[PDB]
Amino acid sequence: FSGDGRAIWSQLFLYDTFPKNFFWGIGTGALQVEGSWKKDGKGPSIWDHFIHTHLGSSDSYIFLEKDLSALDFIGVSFYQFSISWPRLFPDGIVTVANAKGLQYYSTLLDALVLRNIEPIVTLYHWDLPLALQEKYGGWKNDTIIDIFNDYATYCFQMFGDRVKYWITIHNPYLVAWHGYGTGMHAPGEKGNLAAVYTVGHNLIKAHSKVWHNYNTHFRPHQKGWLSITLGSHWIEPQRSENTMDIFKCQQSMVSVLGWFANPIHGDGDYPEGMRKKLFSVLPIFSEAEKHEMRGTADFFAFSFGPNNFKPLNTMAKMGQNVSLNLREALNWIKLEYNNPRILIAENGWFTDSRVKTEDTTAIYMMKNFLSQVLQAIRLDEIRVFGYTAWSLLDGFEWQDAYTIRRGLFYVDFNSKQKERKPKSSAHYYKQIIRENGFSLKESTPDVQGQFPCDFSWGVTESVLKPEQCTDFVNIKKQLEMLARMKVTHYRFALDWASVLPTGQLSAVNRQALRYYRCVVSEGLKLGISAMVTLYYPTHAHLGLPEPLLHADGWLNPSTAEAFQAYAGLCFQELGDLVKLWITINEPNRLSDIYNRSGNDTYGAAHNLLVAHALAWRLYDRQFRPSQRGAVSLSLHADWAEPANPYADSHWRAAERFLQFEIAWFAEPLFKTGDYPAAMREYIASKHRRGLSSSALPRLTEAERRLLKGTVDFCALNHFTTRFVMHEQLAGSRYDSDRDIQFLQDITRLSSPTRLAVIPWGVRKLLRWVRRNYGDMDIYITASGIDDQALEDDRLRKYYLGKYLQEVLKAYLIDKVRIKGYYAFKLAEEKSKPRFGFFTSDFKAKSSIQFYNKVISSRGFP
Amino acid sequence: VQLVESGGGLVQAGGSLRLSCAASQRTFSPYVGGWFRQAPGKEREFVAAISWSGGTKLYADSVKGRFTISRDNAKNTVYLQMNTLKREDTAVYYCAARRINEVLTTAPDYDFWGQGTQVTVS
Ligand SMILES: *[C@@H]1O[C@H](CO)[C@@H](O[C@@H]2O[C@H](CO)[C@@H](O)[C@H](O)[C@H]2NC(C)=O)[C@H](O)[C@H]1NC(C)=O
Ligand SMILES: *[C@@H]1O[C@H](CO)[C@@H](O)[C@H](O)[C@H]1NC(C)=O
Ligand SMILES: OC[C@H]1O[C@@H](O)[C@H](O)[C@@H](O)[C@@H]1O
Ligand SMILES: OC[C@H]1O[C@@H](O)[C@H](O)[C@@H](O)[C@@H]1O
Repeated sequence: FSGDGRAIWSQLFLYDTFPKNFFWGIGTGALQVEGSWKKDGKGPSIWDHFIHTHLGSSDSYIFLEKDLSALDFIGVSFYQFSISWPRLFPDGIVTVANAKGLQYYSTLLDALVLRNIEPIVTLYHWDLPLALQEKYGGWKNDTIIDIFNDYATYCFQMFGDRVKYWITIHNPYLVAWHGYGTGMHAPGEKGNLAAVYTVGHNLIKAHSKVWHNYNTHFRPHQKGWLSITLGSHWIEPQRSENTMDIFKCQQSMVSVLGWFANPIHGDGDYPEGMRKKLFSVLPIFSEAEKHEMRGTADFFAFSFGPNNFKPLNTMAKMGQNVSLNLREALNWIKLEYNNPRILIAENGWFTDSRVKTEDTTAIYMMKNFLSQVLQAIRLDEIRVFGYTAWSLLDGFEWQDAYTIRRGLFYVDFNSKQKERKPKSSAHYYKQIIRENGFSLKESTPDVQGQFPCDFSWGVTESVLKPEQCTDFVNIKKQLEMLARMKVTHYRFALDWASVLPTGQLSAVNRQALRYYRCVVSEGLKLGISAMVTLYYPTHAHLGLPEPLLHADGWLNPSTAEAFQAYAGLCFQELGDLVKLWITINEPNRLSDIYNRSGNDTYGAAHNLLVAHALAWRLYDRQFRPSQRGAVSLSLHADWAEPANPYADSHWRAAERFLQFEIAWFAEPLFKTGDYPAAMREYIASKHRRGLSSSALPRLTEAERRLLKGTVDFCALNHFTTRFVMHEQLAGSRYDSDRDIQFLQDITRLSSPTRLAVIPWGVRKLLRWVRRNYGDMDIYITASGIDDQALEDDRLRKYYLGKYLQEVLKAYLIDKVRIKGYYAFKLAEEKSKPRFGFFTSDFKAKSSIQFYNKVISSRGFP
Repeated sequence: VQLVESGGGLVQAGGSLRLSCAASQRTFSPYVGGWFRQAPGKEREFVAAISWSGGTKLYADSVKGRFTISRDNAKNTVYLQMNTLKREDTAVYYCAARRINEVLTTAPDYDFWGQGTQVTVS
């Protein structure tokens, strides 16, 4: 009831699919798309006169077959369109009907029925016959009520055999408000306060008269439904939870939607606040009229698009903040008007007219709207039963004319043929309808089976600061945590500066080496083997010993020689116990430290590459024969998909992302000893065309021999899948040279820090790795997700189960040589994102038992 | 539907009459109410018609300004108020009904007809 909506201003969402029998559609309005404004006896409308005095169409009237083909491509269950009143009755009164206009709409309705497309027909989408404006004053004159009912009666008689869904008026708020308040819409009066509310009143009474007409004379034998399309914006308090601001949001909504919806869907009178403030000009419903206004709509038809947000004077905002939150608007409707059945009769946004077919932003607007609708259905139990995408094709957009585009199909208005070319949004919406929701195409069923008996089950930690072995208190708590898990392997990182404070071996800190040796030997007593990372750089902790840092760090090739000496010391002091080594963690995501220029990023990375290869060759010559372990490095290896999967430039950007992320280091070390060709060619071209000053330095034949073949296995840190689009960026930094922007996909599960849970990404990655680098042994050395929960971490449990299914699918089905999985990470720190299996107070989270269960079963047998 | 006229009769020139047509329908639906008139041996002549909700009314030019057509859907009745009657108005008056809500002026457009009632202006 009135006021209940004010409450709206005060887990895991695993739904992709809309209810069975959800009704998918698309809409146009006659003025926007028909053209032929004076062909075949059509009379002029107030918009024809308004365009000709205040301000090449889609030509649907002559290209009806091209529109029907577009509908077939999309695959809608319904098509919403309006009848042009002056095309049927040139003078509005029901004297002789224009025969060619009747034939046009009749042919359209027949063609829809033959294609199994339900028509939804709007009697009035703003094109009042000019003759009625000039003779009577249009909606200002209440003789319009019988004149409009006469027109509707004819339409029920000629078309209602074939039409089961009727809309009387599209968005009456804008007819009154822009037609007579702002002057932005036909007939273009501005400031006429009395007319604004007199017009609103005759629109409401006309609607009600037509409803009773349909209800008594046509519904018994035609068995359809009739409503009216009410539009509104959404709004949020200008101060976050201020009660006076919330009170004003309610008033903003009441003033736009309540004005027409309280009489029709509510108690049958205008809202109380409006009656008081406007008791002046607001006409009065008699008590008999109130009982005849309410309940005159068989469902709630709701419009939510750019006409209720732009221009800025469209609504009284009461000082508050406009918002595109469709989910909240639907909840307000549910509260205010007592849980009605809802058709989304118009929803969409717009682009500039220069956007032709690649409308990425329309896809992401639709993703957001559709995700909000799905939430409203599933979480809020709002009875949305159908959805009208707007609009079918580009047309005339009112005062904006042809400077914006709203179609799912592109139309070149300067060509004679006006061919309807499907935009990206058309392909996307077509797939929405096919899957009745968001695509499952990349998801496969759970597989049954098991990992090898010698699969490495791991957990990861980052840098352990050094503190009998039981002396060190840090070690006790690590053992208590590992003893609660069934891992066979533990990954942790040393602190180079703790081991070698000066960088020189003559000044080794032997206490630090004793601490790390205790971690390993105590772990072995639990039956857990160590994988030891020598160097784990982060944005907060570069990890270099101070004298190397002040000698220019990784821009000084001497830093690589000092790393070789550090590595040898660790092999000597730990390598009888440690058989798995990572030289460097994610050197390819340490381009955030030497971010000055691209040349800096590429130069530092070159020295990191040399560091790794020097340590690897030292190990291979001097320590492998007596120790028989294995050495590699961990590559940051998120997956990438095109943001817009219907834009060829985004498929190229996805492959380019993998080139700059993974092949950058994997090509030299694994395969050729040199940088990937795609990356060097791309940077060169951007340099050749004057846009970047970056060069990827050429590698001597000697340096290529040093680097090639220096890994014993492939180690990958995989967390998520990024969605990427091509964009020519400015500057000569690393992120500029790769020409990539990122989008978040609202339709997928994600974490408090926006990490997307895309389980099939890891399978695609493992294929890409084997396709480009051969049948190497692969370890996933880090995999995980932050989760806000402190004990019942359901997102981590979901992540673990779904990603491990895809790993096992990579193993059983794709035959990838996957040898280990290390979960990230053992414990979280107090004010960092919560990746830990254990809380910062070493409390166990519920995902431990799930991971133990998978380890015990060796998968999902 | 059956249509039944009444109100005809004999009136002095310059006088006035009110004809009415009551419709009875076994499936009550909307209709256009029409009035035609016929002198003996002459063709049937359009007089006035009215749309279902009364927004459209048409009149023959010989009758504009003198005759007024109206309707009361609750009573299923269409009314013809005839003022300033002339001798040339003497005729049999026929009410007529057309289902499609489109106000037309020729006899073949009307599906249903009353028996007719005599109007005599002496
Ligand atoms: C509500 O609206 C105003 C915009 O008019 C927001 O205030 C602005 O906040 C941005 C930062 O987000 C600043 O750059 C602007 O200078 C602010 N403008 C003014 C006039 O203060 C406000 O944050 C919005 N959102 C709320 C209140 O949640
Ligand atoms: C409505 O239309 C008729 C025009 O014939 C007029 O008599 C009446 O005053 C009009 N009312 C308005 C314009 O409010
Ligand atoms: O602590 C003993 C170690 O000291 C270092 O300074 C030397 O370089 C090593 O050769 C030696 O094993
Ligand atoms: O590190 C494992 C072994 O390597 C040998 O080459 C050392 O000289 C041994 O003393 C040591 O046990």
